[PDB]
Amino acid sequence: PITKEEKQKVIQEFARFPGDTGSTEVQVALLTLRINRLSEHLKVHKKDHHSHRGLLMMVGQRRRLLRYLQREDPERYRALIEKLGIRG
Amino acid sequence: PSRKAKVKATLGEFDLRDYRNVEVLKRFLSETGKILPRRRTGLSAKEQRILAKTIKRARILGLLPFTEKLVRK
Amino acid sequence: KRQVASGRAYIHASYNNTIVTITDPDGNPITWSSGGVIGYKGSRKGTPYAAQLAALDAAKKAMAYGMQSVDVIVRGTGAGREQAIRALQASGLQVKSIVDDTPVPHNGCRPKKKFRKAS
Amino acid sequence: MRRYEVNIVLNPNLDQSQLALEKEIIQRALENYGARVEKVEELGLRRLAYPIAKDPQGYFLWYQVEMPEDRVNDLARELRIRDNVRRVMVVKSQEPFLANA
RNA sequence: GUGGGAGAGGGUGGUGGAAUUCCCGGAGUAGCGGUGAAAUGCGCAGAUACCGGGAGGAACGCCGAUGGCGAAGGCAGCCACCUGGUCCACCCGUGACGCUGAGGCGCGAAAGCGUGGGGAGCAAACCGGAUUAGAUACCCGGGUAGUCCACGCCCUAAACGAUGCGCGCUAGGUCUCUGGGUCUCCUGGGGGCCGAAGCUAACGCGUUAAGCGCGCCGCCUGGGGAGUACGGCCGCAAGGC
Ligand SMILES: [K+]
Ligand SMILES: [K+]
Ligand SMILES: [K+]
Ligand SMILES: [K+]
Ligand SMILES: [K+]
Ligand SMILES: [K+]
Ligand SMILES: [K+]
Ligand SMILES: [Mg+2]
Ligand SMILES: [Mg+2]
Ligand SMILES: [Mg+2]
Ligand SMILES: [Mg+2]
Ligand SMILES: [Mg+2]
Ligand SMILES: [Mg+2]
Ligand SMILES: [Mg+2]
Ligand SMILES: [Mg+2]
Ligand SMILES: [Mg+2]
Ligand SMILES: [Mg+2]
Ligand SMILES: [Mg+2]
Ligand SMILES: [Mg+2]
Ligand SMILES: [Mg+2]
Ligand SMILES: [Mg+2]
Ligand SMILES: [Mg+2]
Ligand SMILES: [Mg+2]
Ligand SMILES: [Mg+2]
Ligand SMILES: [Mg+2]
Ligand SMILES: [Mg+2]
Ligand SMILES: [Mg+2]
Ligand SMILES: [Mg+2]
Ligand SMILES: [Mg+2]
Ligand SMILES: [Mg+2]
Ligand SMILES: [Mg+2]
Ligand SMILES: [Mg+2]
Ligand SMILES: [Mg+2]
Ligand SMILES: [Mg+2]
Ligand SMILES: [Mg+2]
Ligand SMILES: [Mg+2]
Ligand SMILES: [Mg+2]
Ligand SMILES: [Mg+2]
Ligand SMILES: [Mg+2]
Ligand SMILES: [Mg+2]
Ligand SMILES: [Mg+2]
Repeated sequence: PITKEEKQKVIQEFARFPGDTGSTEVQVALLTLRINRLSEHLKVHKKDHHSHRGLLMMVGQRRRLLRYLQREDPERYRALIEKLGIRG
Repeated sequence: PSRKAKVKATLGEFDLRDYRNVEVLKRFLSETGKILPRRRTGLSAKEQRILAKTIKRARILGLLPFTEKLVRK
Repeated sequence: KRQVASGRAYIHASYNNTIVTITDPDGNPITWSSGGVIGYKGSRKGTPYAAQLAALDAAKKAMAYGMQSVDVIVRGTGAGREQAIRALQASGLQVKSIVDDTPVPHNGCRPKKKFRKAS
Repeated sequence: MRRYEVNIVLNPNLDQSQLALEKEIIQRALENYGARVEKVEELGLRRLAYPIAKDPQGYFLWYQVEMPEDRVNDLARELRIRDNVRRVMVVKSQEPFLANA
């Protein structure tokens, strides 16, 4: 699973300022964590569909958030993608 | 039917999650090794749901019977 | 020729017939009887009276081996189960205990169409 | 690291040499799979509700341990290697849930 | 975000006991089985009934509910691992990031297809026995595919609450599952029943709307011809759209 220390590690990494748990950066980073781990889980367990729905939902969410970011401040968006290594 | 008396009412204060404890768990089974319904056990939904798991565990461990022979029929 | 004198009596009762097997305390058969053992042929084997005749027959043949007292094990649910028990009690054999051992699975095998709406 | 409880049912017919040998093997397995033993209750010979491997009785060992999760199942498998081990059940430990309190 | 909760939600591996069939041995004898009644069938190469030992496949009694979980199909012995969704409390962070959704992509009971494996019980087809005027069926005895596993297809359904999704608004009472709190009660999230206003052709629905409203999608336009003809798309085929 995702331990608390890992999650704080990622949150304090992307925070816009001290104590920011809610910014689009933090949300997208967290989502990327979960998505990656879930995909890793789904490389094996190819027959687990009910989780895969979860994955679709997470990807959808992350994409909407990122669309919001690029609409608002394209700089922070570029920066986020350069950081997380999103797209492809 | 199944109204006689209250399996929960007469008993001490016990851990419902303890599979190793036998002598308490025995009272939740009938003459046959069957798990008494709520009518008898008197427990609540959650309590019953936990009791089931516990009893089944103790069964696998060999501390409790899966089935028993009915006597004086 | 044995001279056992202490034994077990298995009453196997279906709706089609009743079979009574009397054995030594280790479970090895001594004598046995059934509805068909007596004069009965058709559905009359399932009859309570036929069960009585069977039980009594097994008991007589048992007392021929010097049998005295038995432990009754009842398997199956059908007519003439309780009648077979009754006959055994009245047979002169002392019945120490009666037990129901009737086999039941825990959803094991698919029953045939007649027995369905179950598992 | 997570806290579990290991239930071991052994063969009651064993003498002290064989029993203590089984104990040694069990604890060497526990250490080799990285489990730290917190508390241990040995009940020993007790009458089973149904015969296990034709024996009416069984020897009962209980180990509350802390071990890495990824290896847990493997540990159990190892514990089941010997013939003298009749049952092995590893349970994720839980807080007591009472009644009539 | 933090701290907690319940659950047959999913996937992988392991493991448990009951029963059925089969095999081996003991003991034992004239039948067993089956039906409305029977017969076919099985049994002197010793069956049925009983004890012991073994092999194997499949499904999980009680708990079990009027219960729970899932988006649907659907999910039930136990254990561990991996993993989805969801609820509550705190009122901490972001600052409209929302809703719906033609195409697209994925999932999708059973039966069915392909390759291989497995095969205890059940069992289309089929073979027999009966029943009947006849019995191609219903009842009985057999029995192959199949049912089971892996991988790949198939895309259907009374796939139903025959009720598209989201948000706001409009008396209550009662039972229940699951949270939290100043715990007789209060306040959330589910599942039922009776019912205000109201609606409905009626039946009934009624804070789990079928009431009052707004947004977006799908669909309907008398019956038969006909889910047919033609064309196209998909499918190995059956066939589907
Ligand atoms: K979770
Ligand atoms: K074919
Ligand atoms: K429809
Ligand atoms: K409470
Ligand atoms: K009606
Ligand atoms: K066509
Ligand atoms: K074609
Ligand atoms: Mg957790
Ligand atoms: Mg038994
Ligand atoms: Mg008969
Ligand atoms: Mg309490
Ligand atoms: Mg589950
Ligand atoms: Mg399994
Ligand atoms: Mg068995
Ligand atoms: Mg034999
Ligand atoms: Mg002869
Ligand atoms: Mg075989
Ligand atoms: Mg979870
Ligand atoms: Mg705030
Ligand atoms: Mg601000
Ligand atoms: Mg949508
Ligand atoms: Mg399908
Ligand atoms: Mg299928
Ligand atoms: Mg096939
Ligand atoms: Mg095949
Ligand atoms: Mg083959
Ligand atoms: Mg058959
Ligand atoms: Mg047939
Ligand atoms: Mg064919
Ligand atoms: Mg249709
Ligand atoms: Mg329906
Ligand atoms: Mg409610
Ligand atoms: Mg009215
Ligand atoms: Mg109403
Ligand atoms: Mg239409
Ligand atoms: Mg159209
Ligand atoms: Mg027309
Ligand atoms: Mg017309
Ligand atoms: Mg039409
Ligand atoms: Mg139509
Ligand atoms: Mg149609």
